[PDB]
Formats: sequence, structure tokens, C-alpha cells
Amino acid sequence: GVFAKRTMTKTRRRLRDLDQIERDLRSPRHLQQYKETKAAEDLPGLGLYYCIECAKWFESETSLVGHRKGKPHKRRLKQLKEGAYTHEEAMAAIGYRIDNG
Amino acid sequence: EMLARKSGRLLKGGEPDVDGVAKQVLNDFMRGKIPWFTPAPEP
RNA sequence: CGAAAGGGUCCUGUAAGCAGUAGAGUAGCCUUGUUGUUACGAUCUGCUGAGGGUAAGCCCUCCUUCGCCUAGAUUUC
RNA sequence: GAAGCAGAAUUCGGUAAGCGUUGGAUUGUUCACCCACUAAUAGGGAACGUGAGCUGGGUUUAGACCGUCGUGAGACAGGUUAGUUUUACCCUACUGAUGAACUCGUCGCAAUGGUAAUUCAGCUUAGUACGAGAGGAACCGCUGAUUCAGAUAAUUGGUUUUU
RNA sequence: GGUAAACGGCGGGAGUAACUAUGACUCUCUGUAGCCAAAUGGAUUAACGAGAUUCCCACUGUCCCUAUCUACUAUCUAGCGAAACCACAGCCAAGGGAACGGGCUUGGCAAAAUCAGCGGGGAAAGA
RNA sequence: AGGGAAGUCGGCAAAAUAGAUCCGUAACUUCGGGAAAAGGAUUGGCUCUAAGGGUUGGGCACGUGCGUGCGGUUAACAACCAACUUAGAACUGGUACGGACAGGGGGAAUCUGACUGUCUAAUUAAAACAUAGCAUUGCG
RNA sequence: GGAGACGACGGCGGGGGCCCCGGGCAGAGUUCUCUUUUCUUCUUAACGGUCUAUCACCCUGGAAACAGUUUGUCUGGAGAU
RNA sequence: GAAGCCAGAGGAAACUCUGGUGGAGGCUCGCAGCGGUUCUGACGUGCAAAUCGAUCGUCAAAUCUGAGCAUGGGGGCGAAA
Repeated sequence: GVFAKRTMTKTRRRLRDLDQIERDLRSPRHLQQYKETKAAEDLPGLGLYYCIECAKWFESETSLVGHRKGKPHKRRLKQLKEGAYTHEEAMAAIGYRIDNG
Repeated sequence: EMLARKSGRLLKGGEPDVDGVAKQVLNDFMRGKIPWFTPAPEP
């Protein structure tokens, strides 16, 4: 079940992208950038319980360990194993390259 | 924030309802639920 | 001129069926495991940007077919 | 047009109604005052010299509490709550649409009626005129935007019974 | 004579010379959380409510600012087919002393027969 | 679309929430409640695994299918039969997994009537009426 | 003296009927492919006989190391197992 | 999820705690029924001299309802409008 499914495609209801999640996993600086764009006092569990793969905060360690056994987290893990779509793959799909000399 | 977290004054996402807790505290202050008084000046 | 058809242009998203040392696992027969073997089994892969639709207010076709035609009625300094 | 009006910003006055004159907050209340944007947020009439578009208050049938008065039925200095009017197919007006008589048709004329645009900003002039300094214009030329008006669907959105 | 002392009246406390009801005549009156009560010191009463009110988060076509789609109407045809209402009629302007004109006076004007709509008058509210 | 009550006397209307499993749930309170408070995690398909049952059946010595005298509680075993729940795991599609239907928006307070209930059929469903409890009067 | 003759609600057990599952005969449908397939009939009255069915009652006997027992804690020297 | 009951853990005992069992309540969500809150609802010479739609209250009882019978205008009946 999705909360307010009528307007889930609106820009103000947008969630984090999979390539951004890959860069967050690969680089802690990118994850730090994303976390400084938020306020720690408004986050669930004071921001201390965060799943990077789901890009989502939780109220407790019990809730985080709980969602890890669920299928949305496993769906995110399978999508990350497959690899997110990027501009490099978009260029390689049409046979386009960058010539820097 | 601690009063909201203790009393369950939470918005969507578990964020504390600071303004609602402030309204509750102010109402308790005026309606005689919190002890306070102004002492008389000493002669 | 009309009805089909063909080509184009768009829309969707890869048809039915067949096959597969793809498929988590389970159960049989024997070489008792050496894709052992056979069976079933969401799904996956290939045939397949395939299948389906396309003017109803899309385009083209003397040159792809079939049909229709010089009417009928009424009125008019 | 006038003013110590240097410039800039103004102030007083004259002709002028062509064109505009906005969101919004506050109902413990004579709802009138605040804040902002702006070129500016001017004032009135066509009701209120009684009076069927819709909808909140003055406002008030029947139910009910609370206060004041009254022996009481009840009435009020009052305060609160809930509560039935429900056309148009007629004539005219208005907006559009046809149309007889003048054979049918094509191209026209134009009496009369209507009439439409509006304001700001930026570049240049020019850091110039003017000025002790701080500051600081304008004419010509150029480019956008606000409000209004008339169209349109190449593109971008929206709409899907193309079921 | 006694009160349900119900209604009602009632600012207290002392005295006296009255001596009983009515008295009458003077006087003067202003603990930053305790103590005491059989844990509590309450009506600031929980639950319950198609009761009345204010606000917050979420949510949105209430707007801003409107657009589009569907069905049934409205439309046109065949059949069938009323009612309300109706002095007579319906274009306006100025004047028509009694603050009212639709008919009068003076002007503007003014061309058959019609259809769909509309809600300014005029009609229309068991008004 | 974007914004999210800027609309309106007034969030009227609409939207949002909604089933089930699990975590968790404050003030106040007549201690019974509040409470489904609040706030969170998940839900499809397929292939398996595990747990939860029923019926029948014990050796000797005699008399002769039963009667005794014994002997034993590993039947803790065999054979047959049977249905629906619950839990766990892998694999797999995805923009949706209570996929239609069905289905609480929630919260902070104030006034008010204790509650359940009843009435003005055909304008008023309510602080009105009734109610239990309490108090008074009359009657042997 | 009994019957006629008697409230509401809760769960439990027995029986009939219905629903559901398997086999078989017969018939019908489907059949590009699959489906030993899907569907249909397969019934037994009143009235009687006979053999049995919870409660309860009777006989023996006398129970603590208390026992029997329902989903639900009742029963027993006023005699239980 | 109230009494009552079972087991385990403590307490000299009364009682305390834990896990079950049980199924009470003018309790609660809600279908039918009964009722009638709201909507600038439909309808307004109507399908209707009070109907229709959605929404709403209640739903094991002070619930709903038939027939027979009783109360009759100076009256009756009235959880009182």
C-alpha cells in the first residue's frame, strides 16, 4: 500500500534516485551532502537509524532490522546488484563516446 | 521536543509537534496547572 | 465518387506456439550420482521493436482490386 | 502654471473620466482599522426618497434554556442554540440563428451603429548636465515586461469511450 | 402559642437606665509551597454525544484559473399530449402638482413569418 | 501541471485514512477506561521445510472362541486413515501486491448534557423529556 | 399425582437435510493443443417390527498417597472410582 | 474481555505476580431491520398532498413487529412536543 497514490508522481512527492543511492554507497561525502540537506531534529529516530539502500530513515534499530527482512529492501538490493541506469550507459546504448584528446 | 516525544505529540514521520506542545504548556500555565506566582516586595 | 487493399506516419510494448546443459526446489527410476536420468515448476532467454491498432475530423496510390454515373421530384421576371 | 523648485524627490494649483485603481489578516463585533504589492491602490450614483438572482448579519412563528421583571399565565435590559416557498414553456428586452416578396448567382460600394489599447522597467544618453559633498536627471534611439483585447495548437503540459 | 423556618428579612461585637415582645441610648470594628483535617483537600468531574466553538498535521479543483471526458436530458423527428395564468395589450426618452404610468402631450423612431437560449422587467410565492 | 485554504460567514464539498500481521501507544481517570490513542514496519506469485491428529493391535500355565493363576510398562513400536490452520526459507515479476470490491482521517482544547434511551408523522433530535441516585410530604 | 404447560442468552455434543471430495455404470459437452477430462441420474414417504443410542436409576464394594471429570470445576461415606 | 476456575512462581498465612481458561456487559465496529443527521443534493403543476440518492444514528436491548383486546372529545393517551 502506498500513501496517497493519486499524487505520488508529483515533483513534491519525489524520492531519491538509484544512481544517487549508488553514489551514496560508494562515497561517504555524497551521503554527507544529502544528510546536510536535511534537519536532524525532524528525522525519525533523530536521524540515527538510516538505510542507505532504501534511502530512508527509521525510528529505531528494531524497525531497521525489521525492514531489512522485507521484500522492498530486497528489491532495492536486487536493483543495486543489477546496477542503476546512468548517462554513461545511455551513451553506450547508442554508441556515443566523449573525446577529451 | 522531549515533552512531545514523551507524550506522543508526533507529526508524520515521527517529527515532534513543538507548536502543539507549546500551546499545551501555555494553556497549563494560564489555567492553574503549573505552580507560579509573583512574590510580594519586601518592606 | 465509394468500399476494400497496399505503402507511409503515429500508438502500445515483444503476440500465439515451440524450444532451451536457464530456473529456487521437490518427487520417482536406475549407472546411486559423476549437468546421474526423468517428471513438475512462478519466472527467464530465442524465434520477436514482434503481435495488435491506425480516421472514425491522418497522408499517398490515372499506374492494387471491386462497384457506381449524363438521375428522380419540385419551383422559377 | 507657480514655489530656494540646483539636480533628484516633491508641494500648491489648472485642463482633463481616454485608461486603470489589487490582495490579504483580524467577527472576543457599530467589522472598521492594519500589513504588503503597486503607476495608483480616488470618491460617488444607478437599491438604501419601502420593496422576488444567490448567499452571511439588523431579524424576530412554532422546540429549548440561562439572566431581569412578574404570585402566575408570561413579558423583556438581555445572552445562547436549532429551524419549509419550490417559476419561466408566456409578451417584451437582450444574445445568437433562419428567412417571404425583387430570376438565380458572382464580385463589390459604405449610410448608419460599435470601436482599443494601457502602464512600468532595463540599455544608451551618462555617473553627463547640476552639485561643496552626498548624490544625480531628461529629449532622440533600442529591448523587454504589467493589465486589457483578438487569435492559434508547431512545441510543452492537462484531458482518454481511440475503450 | 410552637414551626417545613419553605418564602422572606438580615453588616457585626459589647454593654446597660428600659427590664417580656419592638427594646431605646452610648462605645468601637479593618510556604517558590504551610498548617490542620480520614491517600485526599475535589465542580479545572472521567467515559459517552448525527449537540455548539477555536486551532494543528495530513489532504486536496475551495480556488489562483480554468480545461477536458462519459451517461441521461435539453435539441430534431414519429406517436401522444396538459396545466398555471390571461381587462386589453406589450420599444423607449422627457413632461403628465396629489413623488404612479403602458394607453395622454412632445420627441426618438418604426417592415412580414420565425427557431434556440436567457433571466432586466411585465407576469410568477396555496404572497 | 505548479502552489496547497491564498476560497468562503464558516475547509461546505471533495480529497486523504481504511482489511489483516507485527513493534509501539501520552495526559487525564469514577482504575472500569482513554485505545483501533498517537507514531511506525510489512502484504503478490511460485517451490519447499517444520509444527499442530484419529483408529486398531502385546506374552505364558491350565479348563475350553471365552474363564482364572501369573508375568510387563521402550506400543518411547508398527499398520491404516485424515483435514485445516500457523510459522520459517529460497526463487521470481513489479509503475500497483487488502491491485476490483470492501473499508477509522488523526490530534490539542473550550462550552454543554452523567451515560444507554425518547419526542414535535409533514420546517426545530437538542443543554428539551425520561433515567438510576438523592430529598420532602401524606396515609395503619 | 403426572401430562397438556411454557423466559432470554452463551458455548458443547448427537441426528436429519444441504454443501464439498473419491471410485463405477450410462448419457451429454469440449477436443489447434491439453484434459483417463467437465457436467448430469444414481432416490426411498407415512405406518410398523427388531437391534441400539447422553441423562438418570439399581447391585457388589468401601475411597487420603483423595479420586473421577467438562471447552467451561463440579461430583463423592447422604457411597465416589 | 467481568465474575468463577486451573497451573507455576513467592509469602508463616491472608494475599502478590506470571501464563492460561471462561464468556459478563441497557459495552463496542458493522450486515438485514428500525430510525432520520447532513447536502447551496434530486424532485418543486413530483413517482410521491413529504418521494428519491449519498451520507448518518442504532443493531441482543428502555430492540423491531403481527393478530386479538382495552382506553372516546367536558374525554382518552402522552419518556411532556
